[PDB]
Amino acid sequence: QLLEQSPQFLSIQEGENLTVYCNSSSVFSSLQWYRQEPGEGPVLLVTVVTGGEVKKLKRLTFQFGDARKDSSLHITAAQPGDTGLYLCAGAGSQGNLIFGKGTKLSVKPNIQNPDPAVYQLRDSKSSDKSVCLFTDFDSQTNVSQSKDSDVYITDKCVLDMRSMDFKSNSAVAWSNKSDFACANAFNNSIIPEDTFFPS
Amino acid sequence: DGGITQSPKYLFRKEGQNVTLSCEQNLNHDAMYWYRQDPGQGLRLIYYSQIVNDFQKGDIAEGYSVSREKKESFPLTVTSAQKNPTAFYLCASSSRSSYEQYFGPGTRLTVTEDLKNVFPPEVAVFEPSEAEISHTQKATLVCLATGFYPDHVELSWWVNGKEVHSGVCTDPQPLKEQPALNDSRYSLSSRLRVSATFWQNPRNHFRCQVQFYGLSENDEWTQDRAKPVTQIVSAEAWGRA
Amino acid sequence: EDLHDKSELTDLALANAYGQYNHPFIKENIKSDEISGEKDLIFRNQGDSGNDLRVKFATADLAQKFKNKNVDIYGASFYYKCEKISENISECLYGGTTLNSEKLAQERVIGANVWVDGIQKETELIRTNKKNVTLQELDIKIRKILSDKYKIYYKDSEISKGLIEFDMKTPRDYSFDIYDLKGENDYEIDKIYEDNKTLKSDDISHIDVNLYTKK
Ligand code: NA
Repeated sequence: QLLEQSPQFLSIQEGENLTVYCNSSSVFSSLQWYRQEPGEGPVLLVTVVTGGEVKKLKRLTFQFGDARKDSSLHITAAQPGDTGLYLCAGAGSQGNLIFGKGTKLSVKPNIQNPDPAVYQLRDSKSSDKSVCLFTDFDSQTNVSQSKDSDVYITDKCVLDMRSMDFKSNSAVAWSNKSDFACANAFNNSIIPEDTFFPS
Repeated sequence: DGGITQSPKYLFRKEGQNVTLSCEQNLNHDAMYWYRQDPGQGLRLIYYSQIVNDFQKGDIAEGYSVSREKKESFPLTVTSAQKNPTAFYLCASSSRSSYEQYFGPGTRLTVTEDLKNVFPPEVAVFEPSEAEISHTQKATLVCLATGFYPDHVELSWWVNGKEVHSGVCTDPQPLKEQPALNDSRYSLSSRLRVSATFWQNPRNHFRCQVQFYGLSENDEWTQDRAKPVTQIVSAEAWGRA
Repeated sequence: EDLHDKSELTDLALANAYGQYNHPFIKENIKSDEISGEKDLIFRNQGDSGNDLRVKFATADLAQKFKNKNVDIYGASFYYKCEKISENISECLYGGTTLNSEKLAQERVIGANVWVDGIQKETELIRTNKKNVTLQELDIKIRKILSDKYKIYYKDSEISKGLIEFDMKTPRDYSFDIYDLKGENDYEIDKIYEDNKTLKSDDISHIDVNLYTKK
């Protein structure tokens, strides 16, 4: 008994629509969708119980196939908070649920006024020791990891400065490699040509 | 109305030591389920129980055992015989078997062969760049938690004695310092962004705090370095005008 | 006589029967002043989740009889092949329609004797506060009990044959072979109820259910 989900991974821009799909060769009396955040419990979104059922919960639209063999989840006007693992699950034959492997959704925030830059920050203590912060890039920029296992690079992270209505991306890189510098830290990435490298 | 819970959030054990996970439910459900979730394979069903005092094997039952004395609980025991016990453990219940399931919050279990592989986090706070300030009139601090194991940490920012959330992003995922090692140690970064003028006040105090979950009294240490027990590691910075 | 066997049904027909008898549409005190295609009554935004509800009847007469009345609905609802009326999603059922005013103070209780393989089991009970009740409502209520307790619409349960008989005080009795589905889809399965067959609730003596394993 098998439940296939596509796409397995989806990255899209805030504001776009998307459709995720769950299908089987098996018939199901019911089908559930869940949304899970990393290291947390999956949250039940819907149960559909009748072939051809359509259910709408705000921006989410769920549909059970006419032959009870598939379902889809359609999100309109995607928001960054929609980011998560979307799992479909079907009523199994032995008092169980049959789970798809999920669609891992990432919704990228619109950045209004990007100002990409790489800055150096120094330790409070050492210091001596430092990090490089690639920051203020728009969401068209991806941050790649290094093939050098002594160079550490985090993924991009969006912070939200509430009182200023201001969102920014950033990623941090660091290394003990002596010849590691802010100028070359983000060499694995395709960064904007007009990226500010100070002094 | 009611819910379903699990405890505790994190569990650490030496290889070969049996442990039991708790799952409790006052939803009036008959059926309860145990899953593990591993990055390549999503949710895999360990054991389940359609009704009180009845249980049966999931797809990966080897090395696990359960019991169902009571309607409201379904404890999962992980035995020495398991082999890859390290995983995220999820329990769920449904009104009746095969109906829609409601999940507990999950439990992280890490098991290692050698207690010597356990390290607390090293924490440092890096100060905002003068170039950033002048270019943007904003100021980003970065906190780095390095060389920890197990990957069971919780990071928080405190400004003037209270925890902030605005202008904070923490990596959803800790970074493996050696992707090839099995007992590889971990790192985690976080950012706190404030206006230039708020950073430029020497009255403002900034603290990054990492709650680490490591060894308990039960576990004994003879190694030369300090005992890596459950502990809070902090680093600090004051504003600069 | 020869009853139909569960093994004759496709997995779909079976899931569909499960779905129909577990999720009926139930609603009291609604009214339609709109006829679609001679036979159907339309209740806009009255269905589940604010869907449009189309109630299908066997004849113009039936549709006309309930046009503009305060009705109660209890019927098997489906989606596939439910003809839309507007742009909204349409939800369908056949029959299931009685007058809202015709009520009793307390629920009438109807006993349903059950046998499995000729062995008497626990007597079940179904209830209604309607002076006049559709046969469909009582049938759904019985089948819901049999689904819950005996798993009649689960493929791998041991029940293979079943007959529900309404032992009437009046001279005509009624019965349902639970595996004699008229097709595999909802719109086919539920069409047996399009006559809107309605009984005086006190005219029923009791219900006899006989189920059989194979084996
Ligand atoms: Na229905």
